[PDB]
Amino acid sequence: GTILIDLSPDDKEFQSVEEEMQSTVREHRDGGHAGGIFNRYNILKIQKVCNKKLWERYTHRRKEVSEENHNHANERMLFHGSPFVNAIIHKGFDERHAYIGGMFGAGIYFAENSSKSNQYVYGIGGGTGCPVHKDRSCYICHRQLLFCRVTLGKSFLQFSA
Amino acid sequence: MAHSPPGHHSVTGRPSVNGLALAEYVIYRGEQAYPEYLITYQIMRPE
Ligand SMILES: O=c1cc(-c2ccccc2)oc2ccc(F)cc12
Ligand SMILES: [Zn+2]
Repeated sequence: GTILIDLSPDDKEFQSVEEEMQSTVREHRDGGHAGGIFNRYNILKIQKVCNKKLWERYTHRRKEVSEENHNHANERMLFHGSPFVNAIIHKGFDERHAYIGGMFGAGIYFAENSSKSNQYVYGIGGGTGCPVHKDRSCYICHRQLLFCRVTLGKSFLQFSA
Repeated sequence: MAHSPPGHHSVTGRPSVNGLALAEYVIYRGEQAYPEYLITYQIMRPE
């Protein structure tokens, strides 16, 4: 049921999404090991992901959270990078997209820094890098990230290194 | 998949050493996120 609509680079919506992507790049403590060495991206395409069923599934849960948190969904737009991005956009997020070994337990992880999510596009720690060149810092191969609507509700605050 | 701490719907990881890091977040229910945009890109080699 999923259809992808291409946004024109002239569209304000392409432009605000690109700006979020570009402006939240940072340097990482691994000196680029997992995700490569870069300060910015070449954005090739931005598509709107449209699926009625997955959307209604999202807004149904959003209303439940909202109603348990004084009518505040605490909704954010956050990045997610994953080898499973094609399954995600067609079938939705589920437990197969979870990071079992993550710092805050077995759940689905999102980042405000696009460059943090970029570290997971080819797997945990960048895996073995791009399929074609086995290069975690490949400048040739096309990568994909998701920019996601995420309901946080009441969030447990973990101070952490 | 684990559970949110009791009385919570998510976890926020606040950065406490790397002063430039932004926050990271975890949800424990797939229905709490919608993949709104698919962004295709290349990282760029710095000059
Ligand atoms: O975007 C992320 C994807 C993933 C991810 C982890 C395991 C499997 C698939 C994706 O981990 C992250 C961890 C912290 C973070 F801030 C963001 C991510
Ligand atoms: Zn490559």
